[PDB]
Amino acid sequence: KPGSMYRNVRQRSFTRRKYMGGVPGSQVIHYDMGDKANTSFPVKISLIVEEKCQIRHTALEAARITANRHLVADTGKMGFYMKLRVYPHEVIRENKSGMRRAFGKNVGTAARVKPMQKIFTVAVEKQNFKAAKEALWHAGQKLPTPCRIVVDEGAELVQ
Amino acid sequence: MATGPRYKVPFRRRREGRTNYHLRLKLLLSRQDRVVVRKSSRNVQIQLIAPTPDGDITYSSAVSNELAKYGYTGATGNTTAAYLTGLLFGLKSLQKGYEGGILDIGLQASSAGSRVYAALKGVVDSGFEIPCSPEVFPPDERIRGEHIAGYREESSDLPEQFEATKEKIFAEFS
Amino acid sequence: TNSHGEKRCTRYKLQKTVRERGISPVSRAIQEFEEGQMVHIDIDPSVQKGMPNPKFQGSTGKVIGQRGRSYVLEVRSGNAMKEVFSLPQHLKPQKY
Amino acid sequence: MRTPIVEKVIVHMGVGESGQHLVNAEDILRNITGQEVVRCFAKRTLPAFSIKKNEPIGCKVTLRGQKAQEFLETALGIVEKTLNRSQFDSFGNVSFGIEEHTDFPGMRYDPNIGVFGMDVTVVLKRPGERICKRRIAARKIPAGHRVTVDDAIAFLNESYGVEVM
RNA sequence: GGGGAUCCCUCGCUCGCUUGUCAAACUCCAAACCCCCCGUCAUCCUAGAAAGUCGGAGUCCGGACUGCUGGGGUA
RNA sequence: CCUGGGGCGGGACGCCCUUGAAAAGAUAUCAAGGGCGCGCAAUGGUUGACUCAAGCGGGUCGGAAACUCGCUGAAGAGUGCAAGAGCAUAAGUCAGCCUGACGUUAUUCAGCAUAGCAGUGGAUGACGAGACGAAAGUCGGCUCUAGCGAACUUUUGAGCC
RNA sequence: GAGUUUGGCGGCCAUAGCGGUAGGGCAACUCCUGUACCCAUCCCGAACACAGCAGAUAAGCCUGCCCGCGUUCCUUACUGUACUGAAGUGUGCGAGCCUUCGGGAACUCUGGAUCGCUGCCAAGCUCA
Ligand SMILES: [Mg+2]
Ligand SMILES: [Mg+2]
Ligand SMILES: [Mg+2]
Repeated sequence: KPGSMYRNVRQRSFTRRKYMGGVPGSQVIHYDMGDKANTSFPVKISLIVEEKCQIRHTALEAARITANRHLVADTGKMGFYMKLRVYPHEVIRENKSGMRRAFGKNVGTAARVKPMQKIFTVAVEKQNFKAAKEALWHAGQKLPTPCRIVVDEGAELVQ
Repeated sequence: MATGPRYKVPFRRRREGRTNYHLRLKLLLSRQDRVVVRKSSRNVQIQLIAPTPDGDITYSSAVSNELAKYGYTGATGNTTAAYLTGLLFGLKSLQKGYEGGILDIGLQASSAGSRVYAALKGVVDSGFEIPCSPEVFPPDERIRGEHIAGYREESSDLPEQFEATKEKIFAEFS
Repeated sequence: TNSHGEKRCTRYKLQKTVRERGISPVSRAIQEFEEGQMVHIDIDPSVQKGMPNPKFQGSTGKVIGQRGRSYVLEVRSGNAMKEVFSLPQHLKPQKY
Repeated sequence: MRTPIVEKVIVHMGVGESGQHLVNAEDILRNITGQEVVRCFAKRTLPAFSIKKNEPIGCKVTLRGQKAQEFLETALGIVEKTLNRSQFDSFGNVSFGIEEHTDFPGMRYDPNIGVFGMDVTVVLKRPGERICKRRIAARKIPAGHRVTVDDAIAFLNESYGVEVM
């Protein structure tokens, strides 16, 4: 289905596993990227959201893939630590008769967000800051909401 | 056993382990006084207690140590001491103004021939009204001097002392 | 279909606070009321008997009389007067 | 006033199944111990061991005092009164489960009986146990009042010469 | 518990300390509206409050706007 | 008959619990999760004695599958059956003694907020007889909320017209 | 007649619980000594019951202390933030959000407190 079919937040949440049935799995495999064992990156930037919405897991997977490729290509395999944050807990249902017993059935999973809520986070050195911004800008292109980039730690270093 | 905020701690008199609240709830439904017959080893205690929102007011409280004035120079932990204490308590409470109530033995075994039922005998014989049955009342054969016969035959000066203390109890409270 | 019994929608209404479960205080059961003495309805779940319908939760009635170990109350629902029987364990005086 | 006196000794007698072995188990127990015993039931049905729910499975007794002392000295002489640390526990509770029964003094051999395994345990405590068990004001013993393994072996060797390996 | 005769040893599920997300049928917490009762002010009231008794009906095809992220539904 | 036209499918056509339902009460859809049209002379009443689930340490092939001893253990168990609520000197486990799973009768509450509506149920009582228990007290079945039907007609019970 | 100590029955029901530590028993409680009797064990005088002199403050109980977990309270910031009652010709393509008057958190943060308060009666005493 199209992206805008399930993107607005108009109705209550629907997430209790034990009551619904037959929720399909997910594609996102790993939520931590890069050098997990390192903890000495002085710059910590992140991608934030400007509006409430629902993000499908497929969009998150595409954004993660593109950011991974860019960061590994330019910064290096050991020069960063990316970490996705929001996990998809919501469930999406698509009716499939007419309006007779129109209640839908599970077709997917989505992750609700909130304004100014961090989605991604990348830590790098001082020399690979522009590459980090370049990587995080492409990832927000696959995402269903307007997105801005905020440098959380080491702002005085970069700025 | 407080390990978290959900843990439930019992009441203070339950942590002490010296009360039973279900029995207390059953007893207060009588709308009438209670007779408390708590015992120990060196003596026995009797008292009349009534409830109130603040505490438990008490009107009469007689203890077996009070026989020393009369002349009960025998053991204070025997059945006959309990009978004497109950008798003088009954006379004292009758003259005070209170007459009746309920027997309350607390967390103690209710077995015939016990010292608690000896005190009950002493209460009932004095005119202090109380609901009960006679079958648990200890026979006077042990009441007089004969529950210590088999190990203290050298000490059988009991019955005359019992009679003297009984007549002096009658004399003071009459 | 939804049922319309006598205990519907009382999941949280008839619950006890976490540091309240067990045997309730016994002095609350021996409180005695007189005529024309305003009281509050506060149902204690621990006691199974003599419980008014939980729709009268949180209402204030005045005592009218006694029938055994239960007082007769006079509660207003909407614009009517309803007479409700309740043991003194579920009631609670009004502090003036 | 703070010496670790033996509390009581429980002579468990399992059989693995009820019947004649159970019955003559209680028989030999009352011959060896001088007081009757009581059967123990099950908790469920386990066909693998061939048991059933609420079926009698063993025996037990709770002799104490001079009976406990005599049984202690007897079974200590039987097994050389030398205890290793396997059975031994944090509170000096030995659990040595010897199997052959005819080695007891006064147990005449029987072709049918032959052998019936048992186990002997001792419970050590310090003076003052009313507090944790009396109906009125039932408290719990504090840690400093609790018994220790080394003092247990010291008591055993001083009162019976019960060597511990 | 799965991988390849001392189960040569790998070790997922699981249990604890730290990090990152959740809940309509979760809650150690916890509002603003709202409801019963008491006192006070204020309005109505002997040109008749509250309550009660009797006569005559129409009505049980509704619709829309502003809030409730209302429920359902791609809308 | 209901019915996002009718049909087909189903019964949202009687009863019980949680959410929707917006912190008093009420509140719809072929809305979501569901269950019931029963079982028990003990799986019932009362008194007495106790504490359950799960771990840790020990014992003989009683194997990581048995029973027992010690420790931690406000409940993580059990309470006939759905969901929700209740329960620790107990509403749970076992033993003793019993049949209140009694005859008759009045109000009030909900079904059916406010605000009319059977039958029929549930809470207080009253009369007459009992069980258990020292007594207080508890007992109008099985902890609370489901397990059911008017008039007319036939049959059965006590005594009368 | 005021106070202290001990004992019993209680109200609020963790500010009272968990753990740790140093002191006390003269009067009182307890531990504590046995089984003639009433009483008891699904076996056991373990418990309950009875009979009670010895020794002991090692335990219960009492007094002092400890921030080490849990609970309750105050203060600094987060913050008048999130949420919200009333009115609005205020604003967005839309799902939404903004201005004025009135209410107002939760967690987390810096620093401190909390190792119970209290009613009735009796006994030994301690005064005038
Ligand atoms: Mg019409
Ligand atoms: Mg308009
Ligand atoms: Mg039709």
